[PDB]
Amino acid sequence: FRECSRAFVKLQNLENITEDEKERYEAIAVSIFTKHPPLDSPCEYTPCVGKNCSQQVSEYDIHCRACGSNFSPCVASGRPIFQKEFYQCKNCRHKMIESEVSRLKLYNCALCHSPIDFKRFTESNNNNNNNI
Amino acid sequence: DAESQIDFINQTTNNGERTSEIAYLEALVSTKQENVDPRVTIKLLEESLKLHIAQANRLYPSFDFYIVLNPDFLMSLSQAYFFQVGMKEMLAGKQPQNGVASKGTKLLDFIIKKIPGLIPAYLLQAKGKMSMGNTQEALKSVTKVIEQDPKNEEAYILSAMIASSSKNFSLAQNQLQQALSNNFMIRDNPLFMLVKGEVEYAQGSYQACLETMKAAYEIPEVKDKANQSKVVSAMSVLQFSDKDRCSIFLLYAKALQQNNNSKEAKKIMTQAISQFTGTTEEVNVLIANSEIALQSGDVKKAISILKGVPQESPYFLRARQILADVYLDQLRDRRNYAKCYADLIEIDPSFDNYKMLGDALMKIREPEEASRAYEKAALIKPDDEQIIQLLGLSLCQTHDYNKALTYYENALRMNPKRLDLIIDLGKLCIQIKNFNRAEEILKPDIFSDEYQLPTYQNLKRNQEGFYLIAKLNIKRTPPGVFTPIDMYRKALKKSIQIQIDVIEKAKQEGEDVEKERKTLADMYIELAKYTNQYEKNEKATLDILAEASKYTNNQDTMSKTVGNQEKILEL
Ligand SMILES: [Zn+2]
Ligand SMILES: [Zn+2]
Repeated sequence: FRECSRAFVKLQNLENITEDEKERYEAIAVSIFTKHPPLDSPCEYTPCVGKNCSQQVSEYDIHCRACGSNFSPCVASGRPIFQKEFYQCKNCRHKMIESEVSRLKLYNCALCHSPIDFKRFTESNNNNNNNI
Repeated sequence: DAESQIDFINQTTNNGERTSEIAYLEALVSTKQENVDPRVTIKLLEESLKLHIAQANRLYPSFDFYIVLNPDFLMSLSQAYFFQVGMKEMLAGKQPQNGVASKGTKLLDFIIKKIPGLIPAYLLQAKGKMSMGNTQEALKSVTKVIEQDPKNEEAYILSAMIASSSKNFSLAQNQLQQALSNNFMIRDNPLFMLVKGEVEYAQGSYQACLETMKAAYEIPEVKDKANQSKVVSAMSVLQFSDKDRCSIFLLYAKALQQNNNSKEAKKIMTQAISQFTGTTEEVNVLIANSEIALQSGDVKKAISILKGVPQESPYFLRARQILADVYLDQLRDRRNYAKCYADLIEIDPSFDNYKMLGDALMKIREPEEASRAYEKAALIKPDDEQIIQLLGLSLCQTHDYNKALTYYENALRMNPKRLDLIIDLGKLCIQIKNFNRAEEILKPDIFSDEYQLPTYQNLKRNQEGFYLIAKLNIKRTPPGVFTPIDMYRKALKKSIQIQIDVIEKAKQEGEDVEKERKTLADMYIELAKYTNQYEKNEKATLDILAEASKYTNNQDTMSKTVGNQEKILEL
């Protein structure tokens, strides 16, 4: 409900809105947040990989506050890259997680649909990382 | 030397009578130093004026008493008063908080009342009136000057400034055309060409502005330093100072920038930076350097300049604000936008840093962090009722009604004499759909505060309380009832009567009210709809809608506001 509250506060006035639309918006907001108070759902605070700070960051969060190290997206499923296993093709260069591709059995890139074997891209990215 | 002689006189006159002229000399000396607080000059000028007026008032006004009154001396006093107001603060209509311009204008008013034939007094009066934002009174003073002296060039030029500041470019153009044919030598006067360039730039005539300011660049600017350090010349209300020269330089660079002459703008501006270094003009031209470097697409140098301002510079806050404004719009990221105020915090905490952090977070709509900053501020500042109301609003806007309600109840428990707190609690309680407690809180407090009637803001709070009471009354109406709730009607008439009273109160105070006029017209519309919904009293509804229509037909609401008349005519 923290993200819901932030989104609802954003939606109350974007640039312009009629009175009735805004009215039904706060009516919905009041109903939702008066039925029961906003409760933060617990999750796993995985260790951060962007920097050396020991302050763990929430799994959903990609902002990475006070560090400035934003995380690259995963086009396969949307999960932020929190592991060594990340590869990309030479058409869209988007970081792919091996586990997500294995689970989904994706023969092509999720964004640009590059029709070349993904295991060879994984090996090539491993070689490139070894070069770095 | 003058300061030393004044000190010698004061030491030798340890029991001598304090005179107006000694105080005026001390005020001028204090004006001429950079490190003296302006309040000292203000009190010296006030003492001199008080002594002079005390000398004059023992007496009846013949020739000897226009001698003793010395209208020239009072005019010089008014000029010394106006010297404390900067030309940019002068044009913007923002009076300084110390009110020196009002005092000077009042002195000029007394001079004019005693001597209505003093044209320079009228010129200075129009000047000060334009300083306090009274453009119409400045215009009427200029019209007096023109009718007294049709040849008065400075009158037409001043009419040009006032028309340009009021966005009446055609009238300013006519005044400038009159001034052109008035005299040919004042086409060498720096102030006149600065005016002409400013007006031409405001009208979009960039080529004419460029030519005028080139001719305004071959006059004595490089000689203006020695002229200002050694001012010996027949001067008047219009005095060419170093600030006007800096304005000429900056607007010349600006006009070069708009004409795609970036190299010449940059060279002129590099000249300007090294020409005003040492006074406040150095940081001013540094800010201009950030601005025009931004306009040239070179954002890195501008950011470095705005960041290189140290923490001991009074313009550090303004530099950070302008750095953040250009960072959120051009780069389009809220992260460093909030960071540009966060850093202002951790660099050095103060009694207001958390406040504008909360203001920035409201502007970006991040209620939780702003609430945290505001509670830190409330920890820093003991009572600070403004931080109390800001915390209340933030906790009401964070969609966590329980803690906001608890905070409101606590704050009422400590101090039950905060009307705004009661109104905010009522709004939150009607938001949470708790009508009984809301009305039980609204009715006693609203029915108890009828002792401070002459106050304007308290009347506004009473009107808001009555309006919220009426809203609560109309909210608790089950659908399908067609009975006229008379007590809501009585509250509504009370609310509109108080609104009329407070609109008049805004009138004698010279404050914009058209927002109050339009909200009262809206409330008339709501009352007409309410009285139409239940009883078909067509005559009363028509009369009320007619008075609402004629009531919203004041000032310039013809073209600006159109929805109000649209709903009126729909009804
Ligand atoms: Zn991190
Ligand atoms: Zn791809």
